Amino acid sequence: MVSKGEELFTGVVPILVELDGDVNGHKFSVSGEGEGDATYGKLTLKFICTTGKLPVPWPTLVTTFVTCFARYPDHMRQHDFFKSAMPEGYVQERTIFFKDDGNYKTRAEVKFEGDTLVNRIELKGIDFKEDGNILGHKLEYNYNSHNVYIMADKQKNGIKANFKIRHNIEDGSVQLADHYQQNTPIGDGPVLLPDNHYLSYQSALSKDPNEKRDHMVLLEFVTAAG
Repeated sequence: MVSKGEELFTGVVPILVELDGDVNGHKFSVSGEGEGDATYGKLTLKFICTTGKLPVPWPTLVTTFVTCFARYPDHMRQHDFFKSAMPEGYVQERTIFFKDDGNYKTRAEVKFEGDTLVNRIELKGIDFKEDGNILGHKLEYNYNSHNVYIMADKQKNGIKANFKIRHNIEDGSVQLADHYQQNTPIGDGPVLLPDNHYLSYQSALSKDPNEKRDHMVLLEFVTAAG
């Protein structure tokens, strides 16, 4: 049998992303739009900084900017927490520790508003170096592929993960961003709590040649594996 959650993702779904951020008192907002195709694990999104210049590097926001679009193959269908929480949705919380620099704390509500999948995010960053790799914009506009290990958090009726992103610094070095994550349902209904597994990510960053606002184009694929 196919569940309500699963059924919401059988075709291409429009996505809206909204982020309000404050990093060391530098306030900013980002909107994003695009589409998700969970059958392929495919996200196509374009983000605009609506407040002017983004005060942090675009790559540092990629993980923050809808795991319900992951491709869970049929044999893993009983392990897809993210879709099982829909349409009421889930809250994704992270702390992202930038090594030798500050940290982001993020809280995102991921839920349907009609036929649109919304990712609504608040991001708070503190303890950054005003001349470091983040506030000083010293990170390259590129991205690595990663596997992220997902575990059930049965007590919390959700999932957790921790993983490392390694941003490339312009001098050839690496800026580590250590991610700690917890997701919990918004509603009171049943969800699927998964066996341990991983999600395989690839992300490609580009620019729209006709866009004069500060922006990022993201093509990302997310696939579950045992």
